[PDB]
Amino acid sequence: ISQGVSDLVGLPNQICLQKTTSTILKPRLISEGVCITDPLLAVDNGFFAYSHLEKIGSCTRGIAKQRIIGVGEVLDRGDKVPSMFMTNVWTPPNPSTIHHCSSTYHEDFYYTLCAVSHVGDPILNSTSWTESLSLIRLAVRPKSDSGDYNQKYIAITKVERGKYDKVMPYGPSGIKQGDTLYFPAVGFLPRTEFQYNDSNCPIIHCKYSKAENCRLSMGVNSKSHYILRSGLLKYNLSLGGDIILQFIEIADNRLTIGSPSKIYNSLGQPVFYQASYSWDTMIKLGDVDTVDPLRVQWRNNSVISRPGQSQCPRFNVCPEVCWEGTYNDAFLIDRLNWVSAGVYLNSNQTAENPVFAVFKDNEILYQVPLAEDDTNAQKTITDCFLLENVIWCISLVEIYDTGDSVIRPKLFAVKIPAQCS
Amino acid sequence: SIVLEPIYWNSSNSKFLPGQGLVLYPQIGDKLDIICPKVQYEYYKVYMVDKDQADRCTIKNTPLLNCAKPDQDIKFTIKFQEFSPNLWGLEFQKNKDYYIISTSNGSLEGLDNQEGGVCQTRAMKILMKVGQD
Ligand SMILES: *[C@@H]1O[C@H](CO[C@@H]2O[C@@H](C)[C@@H](O)[C@@H](O)[C@@H]2O)[C@@H](O[C@@H]2O[C@H](CO)[C@@H](O[C@H]3O[C@H](CO[C@H]4O[C@H](CO)[C@@H](O)[C@H](O)[C@@H]4O)[C@@H](O)[C@H](O[C@@H]4O[C@H](CO)[C@@H](O)[C@H](O)[C@@H]4O)[C@@H]3O)[C@H](O)[C@H]2NC(C)=O)[C@H](O[C@H]2O[C@@H](C)[C@@H](O)[C@@H](O)[C@@H]2O)[C@H]1NC(C)=O
Ligand SMILES: *[C@@H]1O[C@H](CO)[C@@H](O[C@@H]2O[C@H](CO)[C@@H](O)[C@H](O)[C@H]2NC(C)=O)[C@H](O)[C@H]1NC(C)=O
Ligand SMILES: *[C@@H]1O[C@H](CO)[C@@H](O[C@@H]2O[C@H](CO)[C@@H](O)[C@H](O)[C@H]2NC(C)=O)[C@H](O)[C@H]1NC(C)=O
Ligand SMILES: *[C@@H]1O[C@H](CO)[C@@H](O)[C@H](O)[C@H]1NC(C)=O
Ligand SMILES: *[C@@H]1O[C@H](CO)[C@@H](O)[C@H](O)[C@H]1NC(C)=O
Ligand SMILES: *[C@@H]1O[C@H](CO)[C@@H](O)[C@H](O)[C@H]1NC(C)=O
Repeated sequence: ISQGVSDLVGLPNQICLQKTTSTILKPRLISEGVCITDPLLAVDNGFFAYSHLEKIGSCTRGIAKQRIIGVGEVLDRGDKVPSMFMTNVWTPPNPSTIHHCSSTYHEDFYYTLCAVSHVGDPILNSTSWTESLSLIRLAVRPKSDSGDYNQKYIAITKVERGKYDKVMPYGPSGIKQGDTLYFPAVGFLPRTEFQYNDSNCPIIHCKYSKAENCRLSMGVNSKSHYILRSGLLKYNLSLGGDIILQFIEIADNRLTIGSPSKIYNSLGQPVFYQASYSWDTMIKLGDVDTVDPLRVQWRNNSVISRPGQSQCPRFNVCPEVCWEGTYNDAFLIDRLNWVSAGVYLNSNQTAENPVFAVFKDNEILYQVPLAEDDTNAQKTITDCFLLENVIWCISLVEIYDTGDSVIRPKLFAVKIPAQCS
Repeated sequence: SIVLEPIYWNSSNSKFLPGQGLVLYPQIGDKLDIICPKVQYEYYKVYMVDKDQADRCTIKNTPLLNCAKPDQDIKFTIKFQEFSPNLWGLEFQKNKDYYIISTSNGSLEGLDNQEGGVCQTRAMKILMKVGQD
């Protein structure tokens, strides 16, 4: 028997595996003029990584005030419910220059990869961005008078980007495989060097779509200088002295524009999630066939999508030239039946009505609202784990109700039920 | 607490006054639909622009609506809140003014016109005074 919080591995207690329309899920909430934004959550081995940016004013265009990068532990709060406790917090000096952080756990530390820019978000100012990456290492259990043990910068000697001009982390969390860490990343490729056959664009059954739409939707607009390609940044700790990050591109199997992504281990194998930021609006997740080169075995899911805008709203499947959507990941909790848990936004074109759902490729077995309808919600990050062999999920949800003073993320704890009736 | 009344973006809409267009006054939390109706079809690209671009009837941006499908109903919904599926930072701030225009001449050959068009000739423009009156 194993007590405490631990990775979703081995043989957990079985979970309810048929469709139920009644509420059997019970979300538990865990612990002026400001908006807290750009959130990150990672849960690995009883520890977690967290980050956010505090802004004065709007969440989009407010003045960046404080960046928090913290780690902690996930524990039994005594009553058989997980809760989170911060142990080590770091606030870098210039909050407006830190972008797109990504955290991966390895035994004593979380390693957090960020992008540094003096021109804003590299995605929105790609051509003016000078690629610059930062690495901060944080001990999950800090020690007094331990030198560089608690907090450490790591200087990156070399970046191996292949044919790409620029690369940077793109997504909340990555994994370790032995002593090698992988971060979700994105590569910047000039359109003139992009190798693509326009005849792979699936325009049959879409009379208004044209063969060029897929290639044109590989960048943030039709005439972007770059296209964005998802992948991984690889950091092999076993090497001596050398901090080298190499980019590993994702395969062109069900290719979509590079978007924030997550690679995680569930029941012992790597799983991948890529946000749907263009015309292919059905959820993109699946088991990883190969890590290098990165290849994802995408599920053929017909139940989960994301809100969009006019051109590619929720449930759009026909190739259009669009760049819109939300990041709402899902976490594989049973490979034998391929059931995952995650939060989706139950709206066609608006960021509202968050719903926690447990689902299969072609059906949602059970779900529950996290708030009321017309409650505003955005990015959601889900990680599920074991608490004395019961599957639990923790979801970070960007959420607020109209009229709130403070826009803040919330943490939700959901126990996955064992029996369905 | 409300869903505002939908705006049909076609020339026969009488709520676009001559020379003035439509003025709205939506409040924080409202929802709005801008619909390009189903079908002789009118073709538009509809944009959100600044005060100066609306007064001179010019565009220079990614459209909010791309009405080039005579077969289908195209819809755009806004909730006047901080969060959005827009990746360019679409937000609506109370006591701020937002302008929606189209520079198309209505024909398929004029979808991408960048001056004049149906904004200065039909006053097919929306003025949203967010969180006012
Ligand atoms: C949110 O958006 C949903 C998706 O909208 C659609 O997709 C996006 C990407 C855009 O392309 C939009 O323009 C699309 O509308 C929307 O749900 C859609 O709602 C449609 C009705 O408005 C509905 O019906 C249409 O298709 C059927 C046939 O459907 C077949 O295939 C699916 C695929 O699995 C099957 O599941 C279905 O069972 C069907 O077999 C048409 O028959 C129907 O039309 C009529 O059919 C005539 C043929 O004889 C035709 O000439 C004539 O046009 C008739 O009107 C529709 O055209 C879609 O099936 C549905 N899609 C999904 C995925 O659910 C949501 O609508 C809800 O809105 C409320 C108000 C209500 O209308 C509900 O029906 C609907 O679920 C959108 N939600 C909101 C809140 O707006
Ligand atoms: C990470 O780096 C280590 C260090 O080189 C790699 O391990 C070695 O790799 C080669 C090829 O497998 C062997 O010939 C060496 O004998 C290995 N030595 C040791 C001590 O492991 C490792 O393969 C690298 N892993 C990744 C994923 O890059
Ligand atoms: C999702 O659907 C695609 C297409 O239906 C599947 O791809 C097929 O996979 C089989 C087995 O690997 C191949 O023999 C076919 O050639 C593939 N292409 C087809 C049928 O067009 C894919 O395997 C499906 N993925 C999952 C997880 O079910
Ligand atoms: C992009 O970079 C330029 C400097 O090259 C800067 O002046 C401009 O404000 C930036 N804009 C955005 C949207 O990042
Ligand atoms: C694109 O694919 C088609 C058929 O799959 C092939 O005949 C064609 O040569 C390809 N295009 C190029 C430029 O090679
Ligand atoms: C629309 O504009 C194009 C040029 O931009 C012009 O050639 C065409 O005749 C115009 N059509 C109408 C109906 O105004």
